[PDB]
Parts: sequence; C-alpha cells; structure tokens
Amino acid sequence: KVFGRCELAAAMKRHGLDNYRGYSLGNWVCAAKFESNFNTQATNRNTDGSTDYGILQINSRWWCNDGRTPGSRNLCNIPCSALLSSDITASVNCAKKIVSDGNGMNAWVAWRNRCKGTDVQAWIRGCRL
Repeated sequence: KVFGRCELAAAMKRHGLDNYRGYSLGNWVCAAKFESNFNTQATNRNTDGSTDYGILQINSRWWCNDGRTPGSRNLCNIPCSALLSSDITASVNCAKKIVSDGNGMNAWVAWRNRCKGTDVQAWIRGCRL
C-alpha cells in the first residue's frame, strides 16, 4: 500500500504514535516519507546482509526475523514480512520499541539526516486529524 500523507498521519494517530516518546506526528510522517516514500512494501538490503522492511524500514539485524541475517536478533518478535502489511499495526508496535531503545528517533538515519530539526509540522499541515 502507498499511503497519502494525511492518510498515514491518521493511521499513525489511530495506532498511538502521535507524541509517542515525545515525537510529534510530523516527525513520524517525515521519517516514513524518507524511509519508504509511504510504501508499506518497501524492502532494502544493507551491505552487511541485513534488510530493512516496510514503511519505517525496520532492520532485520535487530528487530525482526527474516531467516537470512546471521547473528541477528528479533527483538520485536515478528517475521519481517509482517512489517510489509497494508495494516501498519506491526510496524507501529515495533517502532515504539525501537524509539524507546535509548537514542530516540536517531535510530532512523533518514530521520536524523532529513527530518530532525526541520519544520516537521508541514507533514501534517491541512490534515483532518
């Protein structure tokens, strides 16, 4: 599924992401924009052999099981394929764990490089929420 901007904002709010760990909804939408361009099916291989999955590009090195990342952990206790669903519940639940791990949203390199410190409210501008 490719979400619209406000559509994703609404879905994220519905699943309790808005202001989760103090990160406003615009931060989460911005992260999704630059991680996946709002595409729930996005997958990207990392040089080290792990893979990033879904709307928030969650990494099999730590967070989900894909059966092909030697050494890795599955701290969200989910198959990585669950992070590709049209329904964002699994990705949201896992993102909540990631953002609570100590470094906040810096876990998402694209968030740090492209969203952090910017006018993130623009991402929810005009949205009926």
